[PDB]
Amino acid sequence: LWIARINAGARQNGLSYSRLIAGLKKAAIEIDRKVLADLAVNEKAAFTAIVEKAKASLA
Amino acid sequence: IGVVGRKCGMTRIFTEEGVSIPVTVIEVEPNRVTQFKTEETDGYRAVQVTAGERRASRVTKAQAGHFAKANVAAGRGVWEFRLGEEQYAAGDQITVDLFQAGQMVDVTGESKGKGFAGTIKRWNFRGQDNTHGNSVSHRVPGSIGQCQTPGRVFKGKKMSGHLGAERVTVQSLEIVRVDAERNLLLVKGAVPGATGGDVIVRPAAK
Amino acid sequence: SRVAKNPVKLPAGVEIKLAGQQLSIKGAKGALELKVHPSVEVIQDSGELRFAARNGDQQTRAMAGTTRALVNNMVVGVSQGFERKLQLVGVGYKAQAKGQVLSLSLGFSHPVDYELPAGIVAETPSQTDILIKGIDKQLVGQVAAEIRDFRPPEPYKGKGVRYADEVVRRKEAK
Amino acid sequence: KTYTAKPETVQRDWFVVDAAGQTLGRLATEIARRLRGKHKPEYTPHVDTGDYIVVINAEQVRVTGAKTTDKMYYHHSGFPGGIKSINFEKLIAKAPERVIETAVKGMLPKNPLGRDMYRKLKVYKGASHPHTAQQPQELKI
Amino acid sequence: MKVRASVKKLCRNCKIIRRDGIVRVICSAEPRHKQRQG
RNA sequence: UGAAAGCAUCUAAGCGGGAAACUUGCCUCAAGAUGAGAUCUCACUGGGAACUUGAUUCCCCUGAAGGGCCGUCGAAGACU
RNA sequence: GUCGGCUCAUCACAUCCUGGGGCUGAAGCCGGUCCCAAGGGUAUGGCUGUUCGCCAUUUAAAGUGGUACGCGAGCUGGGUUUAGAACGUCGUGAGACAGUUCGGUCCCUAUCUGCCGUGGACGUUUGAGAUUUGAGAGGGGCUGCUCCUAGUACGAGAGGA
RNA sequence: GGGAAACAACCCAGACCGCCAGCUAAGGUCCCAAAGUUGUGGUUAAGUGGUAAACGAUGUGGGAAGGCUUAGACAGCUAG
Ligand SMILES: [Mg+2]
Ligand SMILES: [Mg+2]
Ligand SMILES: [Mg+2]
Ligand SMILES: [Mg+2]
Ligand SMILES: [Mg+2]
Ligand SMILES: [Mg+2]
Ligand SMILES: [Mg+2]
Ligand SMILES: [Mg+2]
Ligand SMILES: [Mg+2]
Ligand SMILES: [Mg+2]
Ligand SMILES: [Mg+2]
Ligand SMILES: [Mg+2]
Ligand SMILES: [Mg+2]
Ligand SMILES: [Mg+2]
Ligand SMILES: [Mg+2]
Ligand SMILES: [Mg+2]
Ligand SMILES: [Mg+2]
Ligand SMILES: [Mg+2]
Ligand SMILES: [Mg+2]
Ligand SMILES: [Mg+2]
Ligand SMILES: [Mg+2]
Ligand SMILES: [Mg+2]
Ligand SMILES: [Zn+2]
Repeated sequence: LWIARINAGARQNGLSYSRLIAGLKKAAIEIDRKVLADLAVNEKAAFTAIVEKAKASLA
Repeated sequence: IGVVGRKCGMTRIFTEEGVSIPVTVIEVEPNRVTQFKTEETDGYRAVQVTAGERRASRVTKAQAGHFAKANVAAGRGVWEFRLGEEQYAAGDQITVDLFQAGQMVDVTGESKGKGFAGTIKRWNFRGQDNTHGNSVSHRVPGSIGQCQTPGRVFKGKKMSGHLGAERVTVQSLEIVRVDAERNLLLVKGAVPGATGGDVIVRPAAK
Repeated sequence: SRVAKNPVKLPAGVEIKLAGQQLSIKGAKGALELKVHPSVEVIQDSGELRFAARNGDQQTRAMAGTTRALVNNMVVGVSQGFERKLQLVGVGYKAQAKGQVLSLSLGFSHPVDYELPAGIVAETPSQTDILIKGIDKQLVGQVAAEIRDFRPPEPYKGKGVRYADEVVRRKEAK
Repeated sequence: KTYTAKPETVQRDWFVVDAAGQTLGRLATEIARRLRGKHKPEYTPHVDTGDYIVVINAEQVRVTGAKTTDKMYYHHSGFPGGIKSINFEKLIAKAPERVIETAVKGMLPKNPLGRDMYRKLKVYKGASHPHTAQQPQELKI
Repeated sequence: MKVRASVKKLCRNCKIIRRDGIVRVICSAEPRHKQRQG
């Protein structure tokens, strides 16, 4: 359920789930999927900042 | 477009050659157009007629308003006929003159009801042995399925049940005589139902 | 494709209204329209047409040859006309044309009346000789086929409708 | 602790998709995923959090290969020998909306919620739809 | 028409043709050489 | 008709003919088709209070169109 | 719960008739073979427990299979496996034979699924009396003979579209 | 336990208990149904993929050779 919500939240930000997780490992972000899925629903500005941090890390 | 009559019984006509035609007499009291249904209003073309009479106490207020809109008297029933490019106005009298002697008609009626009928009468099942040891199974259906495969009875299996009292159409009956002075229609042969039953006479489909 | 590489020579008196892929050709006998396949290079430079393939796949290579053949059939059509000769063999086999209806007597118990379509005319110089004329080669061949369809030639006496150049196979009872 | 979408406070939008020229299966996956609400971070498996999808120009959907004459729709009437089959091509000519409706229904869950999500799909034959009061936003995939 | 698993040219006038995915042999000389489905 | 394959070729593009098979046409059922459709017509046009304020509850007045019970029955029917 | 019968079936197609065709050592009439086709149809008796088979007489045809060699909580009980008796044969005998033969108890009030009918409840967004569209489903779909065409086509004739 | 739709004996892996933490195995990543409608270069047109042989075939991709050939090759057309 977390992974599906993270997928939905990240695709609203131009990333798929798989690319976001790879980006969250390139930039050493250890926020887990339970907290990430809570941000994607309740704190969308915080989730957008994390997705941008993953997008920058990928390229 | 057809008419709504009552089956008045069966008789015969003797021709000058001596041939006896079995005829069903159908009294078609003039039919009153109650409502004309057009495409732009109801999705399809039809004419709604009524026939006979109904005492004012047995006519509900809604039906009375419906009849008063057409300015016709209440009938014993109300019927519809699908139409082509025909034009009718409420209050018109579709009498027995739309038919002419010699033409094919289809007569529709409610067949006589026989109640709960056994398979011998309802489906023409053969009887089993009346003797030679048959125990208590002389008129019973027999087998109703096969076995473990398919382990059930198929839908539509011919079984005992209610027979008759359903809408039947007899096709391609010749009009023998049209008696417009008595509103009578003589069709050769038999039509569904009992005497006094509502019948619909239409031009033949085939 | 030796056919698509062979340009079709436009004779004197044929106009064209080539608009995109909807080629059109006129003449002294009629006007015909062709919707060229969207993968075939058709262009006009002079009183002549040549065809090429936009992409050399295989279907386009065949498409170019068939388009060249079709357009040539168009050019010959509106300028000269197409004809198919049909012969009638057998006693009592007669064909008579009255305008747009062809009446055939082919040993049947009923009368064979064939309605020729628009653009096709049939003449019967003899009671046992039919002449279908038209500007579209496909329609002329189609109409001639249905007329021959009524009674195709038999192998034991040759009786029936046949093409003039058709080689009717013949045999006999052993 | 983990969020769940309450059925009482679900935001549902209306989208109109034009089926003209679209591959049936690839258009049906987008429709099915948006009827589920899988595009929403609020997605809950037991709640219908998805949008309403209006499909127009249903007869103009397309199938690749030889599937126009070869794709066969079967159903059984419950009567012995009652197997009935229709073409894609003849189903498009007869009930064009049924083609898109069938491809989405098989892509939805086969339970009360999946039948609820199906009720949000409106497929129409013409270029117009009756839900203009809902102001659907055009959704080109 | 002769319908067999192995269709082949029985003479020079026999022609191998594919029509709708079916290998066929038609002959302009002998109708007896017509084959299908090789 | 027609190339790929200068020919040929029912096929690749395109256009046909074609069977008691299929879809209709004939007959019957059919909106529980919960996607519960449509049409014509008819009926009902009062107050008060409260809580856990609105698609709420309770009290009095009102009881329509119509339906049913009951009866006389039926070529309708096991009971319906 | 077995063979066969009865009743009632349902499906396949590797089609018996009817329908559409290609080739024929297909003149015509009639055939042969193959392709397509499962809509409908597809004997009655004599003998035998028979399925079968042979025979008689029809029919357009008298299809081949699957369905617990379909169907005994539907019928039958002729056959087949009880207990009686007998013949032939085998065994000293008790007995036995997949040899024969005469006789010999066939239960069940249907809960569920299913099926055939027929109601009650609720819903369809105020309720109601009528009429109705048709998504869909089911039923039906067989065929002979005679005449005309025409004694024409075809054929030496015979015969014969 | 996970995969193989379902599926003792196949594949991965051997469950002491709890966790709304993370990484992997087999197997997977369009929807049902978690994860690439990922990227690059090809093949297939048969829904092959998503059941089968001898044998048959101008289906189509690649490769290495050979014969004839602008002293006219192959095919078509004319004439002997
Ligand atoms: Mg009765
Ligand atoms: Mg009997
Ligand atoms: Mg007894
Ligand atoms: Mg007894
Ligand atoms: Mg008795
Ligand atoms: Mg079962
Ligand atoms: Mg599931
Ligand atoms: Mg074909
Ligand atoms: Mg077959
Ligand atoms: Mg049969
Ligand atoms: Mg039919
Ligand atoms: Mg017998
Ligand atoms: Mg006797
Ligand atoms: Mg059995
Ligand atoms: Mg039993
Ligand atoms: Mg018993
Ligand atoms: Mg396991
Ligand atoms: Mg599993
Ligand atoms: Mg997913
Ligand atoms: Mg991709
Ligand atoms: Mg396969
Ligand atoms: Mg040469
Ligand atoms: Zn040959």
